[PDB]
Amino acid sequence: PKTLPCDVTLDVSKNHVIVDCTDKHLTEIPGGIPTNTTNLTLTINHIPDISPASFHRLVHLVEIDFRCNCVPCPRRLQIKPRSFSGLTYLKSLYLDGNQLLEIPQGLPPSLQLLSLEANNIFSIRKEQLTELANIEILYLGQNCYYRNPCYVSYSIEKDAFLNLTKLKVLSLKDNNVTTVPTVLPSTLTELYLYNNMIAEIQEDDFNNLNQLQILDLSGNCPRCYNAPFPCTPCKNNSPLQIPVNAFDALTELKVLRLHSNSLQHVPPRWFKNINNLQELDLSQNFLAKEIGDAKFLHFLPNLIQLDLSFNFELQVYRASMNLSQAFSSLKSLKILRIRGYVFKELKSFQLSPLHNLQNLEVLDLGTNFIKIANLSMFKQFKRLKVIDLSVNKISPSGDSCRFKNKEASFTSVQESCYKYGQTLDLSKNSIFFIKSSDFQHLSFLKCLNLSGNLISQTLNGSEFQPLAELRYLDFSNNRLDLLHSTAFEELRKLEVLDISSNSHYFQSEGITHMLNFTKNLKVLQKLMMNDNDISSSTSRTMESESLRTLEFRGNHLDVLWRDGDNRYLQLFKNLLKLEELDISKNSLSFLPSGVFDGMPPNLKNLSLAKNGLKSFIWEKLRYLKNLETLDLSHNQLTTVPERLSNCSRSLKNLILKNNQIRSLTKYFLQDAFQLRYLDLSSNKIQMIQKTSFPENVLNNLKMLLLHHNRFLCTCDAVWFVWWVQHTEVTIPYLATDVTCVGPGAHKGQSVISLD
Amino acid sequence: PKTLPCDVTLDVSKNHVIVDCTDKHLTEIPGGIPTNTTNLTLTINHIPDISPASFHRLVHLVEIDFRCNCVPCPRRLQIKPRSFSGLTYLKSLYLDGNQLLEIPQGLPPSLQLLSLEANNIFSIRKEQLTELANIEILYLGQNCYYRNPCYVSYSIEKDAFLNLTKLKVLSLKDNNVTTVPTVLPSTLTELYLYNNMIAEIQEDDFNNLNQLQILDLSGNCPRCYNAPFPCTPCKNNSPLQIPVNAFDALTELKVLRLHSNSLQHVPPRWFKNINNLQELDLSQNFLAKEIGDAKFLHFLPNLIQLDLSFNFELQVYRASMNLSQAFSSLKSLKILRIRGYVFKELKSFQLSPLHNLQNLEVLDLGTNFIKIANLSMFKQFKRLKVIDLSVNKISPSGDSCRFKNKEASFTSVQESCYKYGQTLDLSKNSIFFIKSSDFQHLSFLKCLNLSGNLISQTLNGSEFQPLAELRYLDFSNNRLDLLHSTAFEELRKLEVLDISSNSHYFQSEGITHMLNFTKNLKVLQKLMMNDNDISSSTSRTMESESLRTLEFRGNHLDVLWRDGDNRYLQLFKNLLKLEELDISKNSLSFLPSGVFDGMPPNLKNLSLAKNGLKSFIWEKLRYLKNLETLDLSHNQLTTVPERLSNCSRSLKNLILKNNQIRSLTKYFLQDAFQLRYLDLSSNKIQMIQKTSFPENVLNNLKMLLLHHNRFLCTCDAVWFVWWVQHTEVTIPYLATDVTCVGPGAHKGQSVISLD
Ligand SMILES: *[C@@H]1O[C@H](CO)[C@@H](O[C@@H]2O[C@H](CO)[C@@H](O[C@@H]3O[C@H](CO)[C@@H](O)[C@H](O)[C@@H]3O)[C@H](O)[C@H]2NC(C)=O)[C@H](O)[C@H]1NC(C)=O
Ligand SMILES: *[C@@H]1O[C@H](CO)[C@@H](O[C@@H]2O[C@H](CO)[C@@H](O[C@@H]3O[C@H](CO)[C@@H](O)[C@H](O)[C@@H]3O)[C@H](O)[C@H]2NC(C)=O)[C@H](O)[C@H]1NC(C)=O
Ligand SMILES: *[C@@H]1O[C@H](CO)[C@@H](O[C@@H]2O[C@H](CO)[C@@H](O)[C@H](O)[C@H]2NC(C)=O)[C@H](O)[C@H]1NC(C)=O
Ligand SMILES: *[C@@H]1O[C@H](CO)[C@@H](O[C@@H]2O[C@H](CO)[C@@H](O)[C@H](O)[C@H]2NC(C)=O)[C@H](O)[C@H]1NC(C)=O
Ligand SMILES: *[C@@H]1O[C@H](CO)[C@@H](O[C@@H]2O[C@H](CO)[C@@H](O)[C@H](O)[C@H]2NC(C)=O)[C@H](O)[C@H]1NC(C)=O
Ligand SMILES: *[C@@H]1O[C@H](CO)[C@@H](O[C@@H]2O[C@H](CO)[C@@H](O)[C@H](O)[C@H]2NC(C)=O)[C@H](O)[C@H]1NC(C)=O
Ligand SMILES: *[C@@H]1O[C@H](CO)[C@@H](O[C@@H]2O[C@H](CO)[C@@H](O)[C@H](O)[C@H]2NC(C)=O)[C@H](O)[C@H]1NC(C)=O
Ligand SMILES: *[C@@H]1O[C@H](CO)[C@@H](O[C@@H]2O[C@H](CO)[C@@H](O)[C@H](O)[C@H]2NC(C)=O)[C@H](O)[C@H]1NC(C)=O
Ligand SMILES: *[C@@H]1O[C@H](CO)[C@@H](O[C@@H]2O[C@H](CO)[C@@H](O)[C@H](O)[C@H]2NC(C)=O)[C@H](O)[C@H]1NC(C)=O
Ligand SMILES: *[C@@H]1O[C@H](CO)[C@@H](O[C@@H]2O[C@H](CO)[C@@H](O)[C@H](O)[C@H]2NC(C)=O)[C@H](O)[C@H]1NC(C)=O
Ligand SMILES: *[C@@H]1O[C@H](CO)[C@@H](O)[C@H](O)[C@H]1NC(C)=O
Ligand SMILES: *[C@@H]1O[C@H](CO)[C@@H](O)[C@H](O)[C@H]1NC(C)=O
Ligand SMILES: *[C@@H]1O[C@H](CO)[C@@H](O)[C@H](O)[C@H]1NC(C)=O
Ligand SMILES: *[C@@H]1O[C@H](CO)[C@@H](O)[C@H](O)[C@H]1NC(C)=O
Ligand SMILES: *[C@@H]1O[C@H](CO)[C@@H](O)[C@H](O)[C@H]1NC(C)=O
Ligand SMILES: *[C@@H]1O[C@H](CO)[C@@H](O)[C@H](O)[C@H]1NC(C)=O
Repeated sequence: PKTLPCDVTLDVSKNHVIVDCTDKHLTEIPGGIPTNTTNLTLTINHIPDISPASFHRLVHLVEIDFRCNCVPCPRRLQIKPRSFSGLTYLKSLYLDGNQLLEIPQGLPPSLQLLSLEANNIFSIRKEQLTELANIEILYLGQNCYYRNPCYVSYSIEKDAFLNLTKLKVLSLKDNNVTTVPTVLPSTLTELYLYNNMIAEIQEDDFNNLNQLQILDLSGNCPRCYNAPFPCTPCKNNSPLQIPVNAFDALTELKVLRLHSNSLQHVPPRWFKNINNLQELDLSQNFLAKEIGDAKFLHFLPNLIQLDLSFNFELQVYRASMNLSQAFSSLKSLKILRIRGYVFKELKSFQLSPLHNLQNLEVLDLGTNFIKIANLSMFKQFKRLKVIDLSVNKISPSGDSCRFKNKEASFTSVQESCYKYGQTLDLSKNSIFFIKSSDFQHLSFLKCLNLSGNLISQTLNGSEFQPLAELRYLDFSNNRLDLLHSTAFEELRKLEVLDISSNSHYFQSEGITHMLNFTKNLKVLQKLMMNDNDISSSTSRTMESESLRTLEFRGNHLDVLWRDGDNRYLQLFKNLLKLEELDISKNSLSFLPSGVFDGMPPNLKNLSLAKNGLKSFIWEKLRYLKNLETLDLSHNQLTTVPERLSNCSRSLKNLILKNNQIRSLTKYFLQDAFQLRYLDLSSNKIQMIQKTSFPENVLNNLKMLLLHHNRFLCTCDAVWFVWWVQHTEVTIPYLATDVTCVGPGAHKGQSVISLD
Repeated sequence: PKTLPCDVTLDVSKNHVIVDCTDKHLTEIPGGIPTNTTNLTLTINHIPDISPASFHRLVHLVEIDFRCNCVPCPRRLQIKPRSFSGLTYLKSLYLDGNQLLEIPQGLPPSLQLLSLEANNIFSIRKEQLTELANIEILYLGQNCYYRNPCYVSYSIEKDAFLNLTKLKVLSLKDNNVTTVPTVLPSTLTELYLYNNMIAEIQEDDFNNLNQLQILDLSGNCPRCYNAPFPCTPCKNNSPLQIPVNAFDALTELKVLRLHSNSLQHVPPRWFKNINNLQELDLSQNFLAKEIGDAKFLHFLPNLIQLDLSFNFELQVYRASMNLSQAFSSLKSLKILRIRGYVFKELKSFQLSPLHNLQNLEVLDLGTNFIKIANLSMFKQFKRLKVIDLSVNKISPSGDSCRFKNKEASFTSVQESCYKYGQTLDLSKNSIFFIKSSDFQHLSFLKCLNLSGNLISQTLNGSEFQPLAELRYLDFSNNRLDLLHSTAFEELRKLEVLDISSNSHYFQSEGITHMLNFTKNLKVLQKLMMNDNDISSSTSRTMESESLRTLEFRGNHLDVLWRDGDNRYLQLFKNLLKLEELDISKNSLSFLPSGVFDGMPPNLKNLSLAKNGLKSFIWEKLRYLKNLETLDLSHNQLTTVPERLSNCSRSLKNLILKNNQIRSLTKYFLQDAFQLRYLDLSSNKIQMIQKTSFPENVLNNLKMLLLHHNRFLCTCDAVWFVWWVQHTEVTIPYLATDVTCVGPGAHKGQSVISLD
């Protein structure tokens, strides 16, 4: 490229060239676009319209994106006739967020994907779809709904999609559709008619559909109780009328969604023919009485995922969960969700149908306000991977502008504690104190989350006695009193400990704070105690023979390292195996001398972000012989080191983002062959001399940032002007963020576009 | 006064003159102090020492305050000999926070009160107390404790206080006292030995005390479990050893405090002789098993207040509250607190001993984590005034620098809902939905608090059916969906409604927001719906024939009153009886024309604080014929009205605090005889002309503020300089906050001290 402000990606193996112009505020398409490009990104900008001459010389383009070019902004985008006939190699085209009134014409016959979401097209005719006979995926959803109203019901002519023999995916979500557009082509695989106003389903609606795999019917007669979004309930709260002989022709169906349908009964005739169903969704319905029967579960032997979340009755508080005995027929069931089934007490015998599920891995029972729940009843679920004990009140026992995948399945929140094995997420529960008898018969638990429980306890090394094999423990948003150094001593196999958000007891001054409790932890690897506001510590030093990562952000290290107080200088000296430090946001105005001498010898990741370092010394960096990722972002530094080579011999990831540096030394990067990453963006730098930025050092630099700063473009930086437009150093936002302060008419000028 | 920077209060009936110099940063005592003053305030300042010449000419002084003159600051205050012998009329003297090492000598014999708190006096001798033979109240507490350590145990010589026949009140709190200073004088009435290190009590400790009324013994062997403050538990967790024949000589005792004593048993012999006890404190103890017996309650027939808060056992979760049958003997009991008695289920039969308490008014049961509690069991407690249903997890049924009083009793939080009658404070409970059957047999409830319950419900006028006589309802920190206008229709006798902190449902756009639900409320008086962030409303106008006070702060009124949208202009027009408006913090950049025309005709209290009004019109104020308390504080106004008389004919409390006004009009206060209150502090005003501030209008002004601004003291304001030092207008901080910007050496000069 010559002056292209967009990133260019080259794939020789795939023979694809990617140009990304996302968030560039380009009024018009820039010139000099290579003809060998394949994917073109033309997202949110100030483009007035589309001209045929825009792609006149581009014949190898295979993907054009026009997502959200005008979010309801000037008038709607107008497309000239024959503006796409010259792209014979076009295969995919996106036109979302263009406020189009009708489907554009003149599309090439080689097109396979077409997106028209967030538009004003409420009429479908076969004349406009005749040219799309070779299309495969069609996206016409979000055309008329609460966010983008049109006051016109969706109208589709008869057999509009019948001629589309190559159609495979069709989406009509949030389009105010009342009647299914019969007749859909027999080659359809995925159907997305959810979030519509369909009230009845005909027996011949899916008569010719035999290769369908995904069917969505959400939003039809939805449950509007406690709905945070606008919705229109059906008359008399009638459920979605679906005939018994509806899913008869479907044989390859795998995913069926019926979320938010206000269903009351599920006849077994629906699943008589679909014997290959994998994922079934029935959330936000009135199937509370159907769960007690669950007669339809006998016809789903290959079901993988079953969803029955939020099926609670109005003004009804069940005494206990009513699980039908038919749940044992789900041999292949893996993930089960019974959320929103609010009940008082959970007993062991209520989970008997799930005892024989060998393939069951995840059992979701959160948001149920369970009061009494014996934790010893989970000893039979050793094969279970994730057990949900969420925000419910279980107490201890007494005495679309972005994205490109469009229609995609929901991705479960992959917590960091799931990869360690069995997980008992007891977060945000009503537990206020921990007993060893409560966690009995739970030696197989490899994870335990207790965030938000607000437990006020002074552990001395006996609470988690049965948790012999526990490796990950979370105690965030609690009140832990570190009055004894024997805490977590019985956790012999513990690896990661989280005691963050425990500022309540740590804010008080004068009480004992045993910070050397990590000595007993022989195999501890990571310790997260950030956001604790620790201001005092009884223990002089912290000892750990295996700790590698330590987080100490959002604390008070200024009082610990106050002038004249050298007691806590070598706080991290005994951490021989420590490699990563995260001491940030500690309000450290300055670093007293001697802290670097007390730093761990094996330190490799040091961060000091948002610390407000008024003056940071650099000659003391020679003590750290293994520092490689020193971070000083969002700081108040004002002087760069005279020679970085003499300071550190292994630093390669120095970052000074959001700093205030006006000038650099004449030998800042002299003989610094070990540097790999350099960041100086968001600064007040004025100029860079040749003797400070040698070409030999810059040749091996992987990434350098000099954007969003106050660089002046005058005659004294001719060397820099020549270098920025003749080097191979990857400088992001080279022609989008970094501008010229002056002088005069040179305001906002591009450095790479200066001659 | 002439140049005194302290407020002067004159009481002809009491013949007392009060001078208050609190927070003045006076290095030395200012001159010109009148000799007729009686009370002198000399609080936190930069006074180096005390000289005898300070009170040489002052002989009528009866009260001298020296509280916190140096908070541990320069060296400790030194008092010259014979510095107080000249004050023959002195009766009270305070010397707290002076870091004194020994008790000052030379005090006049007429002294009656002496305070020496927050000092370093750890030795008590009769030689220093010989001159204090006529003292009545002595305050020597807080001399050695965790905040002000001294590393020396308190030492008191034998019979040190015996010669103090006139002593009545003695305090030794937080003084590291190990042994009670025997022998205390027989005329002592109040004894404060709490928060000490006393481990044993002798049988002759209170042998000669017969007129004692208040006895405090807290902090002796305290319960250090979950203690947010430093504390030293006794050896082997031994309780405070008190003999059975200890309180034998006490006959006039009325208040006895034993909070935080780790007591296990309460023998009845302690209360055998004290038959006139009124208030008893036993909180933070181990009397959980003693509550089940309560044998000592049979000897307290005149007890008024009983405290047993936070007596829970370690690692013990009781199934139910165990109340002894001896509680019926407390005939005169009025306030009872059983907090910190955590148990699972509360039943009606557990409160049987309290059924016969005719004088019982307040029953405290909060912070108990009660799970099951039938609300219908409170129908027998009709005579009860306040019932506590606090942060516990009750769920719906299923199917010292400041202050001068020193030693004072704890003042209960007088909520605004207590004065309305019976109160059921159900705040921060585990209730998530409201049923009419739950509140059955509760027609006598005149108050109901539900703050923090986080209830997500769409009320339609049938939830609070039994609450026919309810007058005050609180629904703060909840999730109320105003989808119907029939909400709170059944509350015929409701007067005040609080629906604040319900921003969850109000933040969503497109859903119905029926703001006209107040029409059904016939006798509604006050409505608080602030901090709701209301941006849209389905109802065009709000109707209420009896509403007088409305709070609408922390909302989004800019979108409602957006330019070109006149639908919500007359939102408050139908509120005929409305008199107070609190529309503040609404991010209103400007006020569109016509809003004042739609204002209620009977509006009298309009507030627009922290609204950021870029330009506020003044000619539209003629519509409001009853405006009297218009507030524009913390705004961004820049132009004062040309003539306030022509704008409003009844405005008398105009406030423009924290504004940005550089100059005033030449006729700002012309013919404004109706003005009473004017505020222009924290502004950028430069000068005031004579024609803008006539003397006739200023004569009737009750209070005027012109402090903390940028007034310049040059030759162009000679009239203002003459007026400020020759007028009777009450201008607070006239010589403390308002200074002179310049010119040159006139920086920081006092306006009243300029000649
Ligand atoms: C133990 O359970 C708690 C409570 O569920 C987990 O904390 C939650 O973690 C998730 C995932 O990181 C957080 O979601 C994220 O939060 C922020 C915005 O709030 C942002 O990074 C993402 O958009 C995402 O929504 C969630 O906020 C957080 N909840 C709280 C109350 O902090 C915790 O991660 C669990 N611990 C383990 C070890 O699994
Ligand atoms: C219903 O119960 C709730 C919860 O107890 C009451 O709210 C609480 O009201 C008290 C008294 O005004 C607040 O204390 C005050 O708060 C601030 C500092 O937070 C300050 O003004 C004072 O220093 C004092 O501490 C308390 O914060 C507040 N709690 C919450 C969570 O908002 C409410 O007043 C009760 N309603 C009625 C009608 O009685
Ligand atoms: C560039 O566009 C092409 C299509 O023109 C994209 O290729 C598609 O890749 C997805 C997965 O990402 C496949 O499911 C499709 O079948 C592919 N389509 C074709 C026609 O082969 C390609 O991924 C795009 N590249 C980037 C970087 O976005
Ligand atoms: C979905 O289509 C229906 C078709 O009836 C729309 O309902 C009409 O809305 C207009 C505009 O408010 C009214 O004038 C008509 O009276 C309505 N018709 C009926 C039969 O009620 C509805 O508004 C559309 N929804 C959206 C979100 O656009
Ligand atoms: C759990 O649900 C099942 C299924 O609805 C309930 O069984 C029904 O109970 C009702 C009420 O007694 C009877 O009229 C039906 O005949 C029962 N159906 C069957 C198929 O037996 C069952 O009672 C529920 N259990 C609980 C504890 O509520
Ligand atoms: C952590 O450090 C503390 C001191 O900060 C250690 O506590 C000391 O323990 C020794 C040995 O029993 C006693 O003689 C001292 O009196 C203790 N000091 C204090 C201040 O209590 C504690 O043992 C250390 N913990 C570990 C696991 O090494
Ligand atoms: C001024 O000081 C006098 C004492 O010199 C205060 O009078 C005391 O008032 C309290 C109640 O406030 C009584 O309990 C005392 O008995 C009074 N003492 C005497 C000696 O009469 C008076 O209140 C002070 N005035 C102010 C405004 O603080
Ligand atoms: C209260 O007085 C006791 C008297 O023993 C103090 O305890 C001594 O404290 C010093 C200073 O730390 C130690 O050198 C002594 O050894 C302690 N003596 C004993 C017998 O333990 C205690 O510190 C005082 N408390 C306060 C808050 O000042
Ligand atoms: C409530 O407390 C009382 C008083 O402690 C308990 O009565 C005692 O119970 C124990 C245990 O059975 C007996 O050994 C004692 O003899 C009982 N004392 C008396 C005076 O009768 C009572 O059991 C407790 N109630 C509950 C339900 O725990
Ligand atoms: C509050 O105002 C709403 C409209 O904002 C009123 O609802 C209307 O009620 C009438 C009479 O039943 C209906 O014909 C309208 O269709 C309703 N309008 C809407 C938008 O729903 C409501 O009745 C008013 N409430 C009171 C108590 O006066
Ligand atoms: C929980 O179950 C275990 C195992 O059967 C049993 O020993 C224990 O008593 C139960 N706990 C409760 C509170 O019922
Ligand atoms: C830890 O505390 C528990 C509960 O008080 C106690 O039983 C146990 O003996 C303590 N352990 C040690 C080693 O002090
Ligand atoms: C240091 O931390 C950074 C955080 O971005 C990470 O990328 C890098 O790999 C870490 N280095 C080492 C040596 O662990
Ligand atoms: C509460 O008490 C009332 C009055 O005796 C009774 O009718 C009701 O059933 C009780 N509720 C529960 C949940 O036991
Ligand atoms: C209010 O809602 C309740 C609960 O759904 C219902 O029983 C009642 O009929 C409703 N009342 C009115 C007047 O619509
Ligand atoms: C207006 O409100 C203020 C708030 O300080 C109050 O002092 C004043 O009495 C109120 N005026 C009327 C007429 O109610």
